[PDB]
This record gives sequence, C-alpha cells and structure tokens, in this order.
Amino acid sequence: DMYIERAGDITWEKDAEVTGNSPRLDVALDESGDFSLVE
Amino acid sequence: GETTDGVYRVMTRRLLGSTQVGVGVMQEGVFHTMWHVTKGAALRSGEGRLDPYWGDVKQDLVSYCGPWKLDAAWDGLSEVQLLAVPPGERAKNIQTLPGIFKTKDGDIGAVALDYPAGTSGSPILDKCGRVIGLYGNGVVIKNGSYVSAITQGKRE
Ligand SMILES: CCOC(=O)c1ncoc1CNC(=O)[C@H](Nc1ccc2c(c1)CNC2)c1cc(Cl)cc(C2CC2)c1
Repeated sequence: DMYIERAGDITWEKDAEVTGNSPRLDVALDESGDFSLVE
Repeated sequence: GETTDGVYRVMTRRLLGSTQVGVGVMQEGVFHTMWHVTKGAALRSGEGRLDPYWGDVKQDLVSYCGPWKLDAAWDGLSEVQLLAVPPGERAKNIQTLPGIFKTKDGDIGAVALDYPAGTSGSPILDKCGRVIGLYGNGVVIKNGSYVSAITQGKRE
C-alpha cells in the first residue's frame, strides 16, 4: 500500500548549486514508455 | 488528507521498513507523478484516499483526483532547476542547462543528473517556479551515467 508525505514548496532557489552537462542524444521511445539510445 | 500545493514523497510499507519509491507534485488539487512509480495504484494521504484519474504508460505519467494540470514548457535556451527529493534526504534544488533527446517525433529537453531510482517524479522548474516536467524517465549513456527526459503531460 502506498502513501504520500509533503517534502516542500516548489520554488526556484537563487544561488543553487549549478551542475550537469547538456548532451544531445538520438533516442527512441517504445510502447512500454522505455527510452533507448539510437545508434 | 493534505491537499496543499507542493512536492511530495511517494512511500510504501510493503517492503523492509518505509521505502521511498518516488516523488510527485500536488497542484490545483491534483497529484502528478510517473506511471512507473505507482503502476496506477491508489494512494493514501493521511486517512484520505487518492484515486487515479488519468494515466498513460507510454508518456510514463499519471494524475490523481483530476486531470493533468502542469503545462509549462522548457524554452530550449535557459537553465532550469531539478527540485530533487532523494530518499531519506532533504529536498535540494540543482540548477542545470538541459541537453536534448532527439526522437523521430520531435525533440524534448533532457537533464543529466544522477539520483537514486526513488527520486523519479521530482519536478523540473523554470525561473518562474513553474513545473515544466518531471525527472525520472530516461536512458544510461556510454559511460554509465543517467540522463532523464523532461517529461511533461498535456493540459486538456
Ligand atoms: C531497469 C534496467 O535499467 C534501465 O533500463 C535503466 N537504467 C537506468 O535508467 C534506466 C531507464 N529507466 C529509468 O529511467 C528508471 N525508471 C523506470 C522504471 C520503469 C519504467 C520506466 C522508468 C518507464 N517505463 C517503465 C530509473 C529512474 C531513475 Cl531516477 C533511476 C534509475 C536507476 C535504477 C536504474 C532508473
């Protein structure tokens, strides 16, 4: 059985930690909602 | 139960202890999460019950109590924030410039940030604080790292 618990407000934080790259990828999406890499 | 707008943890007591299986967004009296988190099952909020209202396995999205409300879109240029809600850990905003998932049906934004599977459903925000999609459905690239789509529903 599943339940929900509040975790916070949805707000933009000024001066948040900036990380992660911006990859451009060719992908396919199947009927089961699963992504795969196209090559 | 609690219907206040905000980000929520999706928990279960079926396994050992209390386990976080995912995250979601409460907005305008509707709870929004990824289909793979709940598999469309009903949820509990205190003594209250949330019944599924709309879902789609291909989009990997589900809403409870009403139709999908989130309609903001990534502009294709600006940085965004993942409001990550990791299991056992406090909600944390991480800012990033999304990449792109190019498909035969169009392009969608993608966020290259790595989190435990129980983080699926955490919202992605624009500079106005609007939810432009949920983090938690993606792919594993050549090096082993995770890249999520910016998954957004449609507001009927
Ligand atoms: C399972 C074999 O490995 C992979 O294919 C895979 N490995 C890494 O990412 C994937 C792709 N899947 C996801 O993005 C995954 N959630 C998921 C689960 C079930 C369905 C869907 C999405 C959509 N259709 C049903 C997920 C999300 C996050 Cl935050 C973290 C993780 C780590 C646990 C690997 C996984």
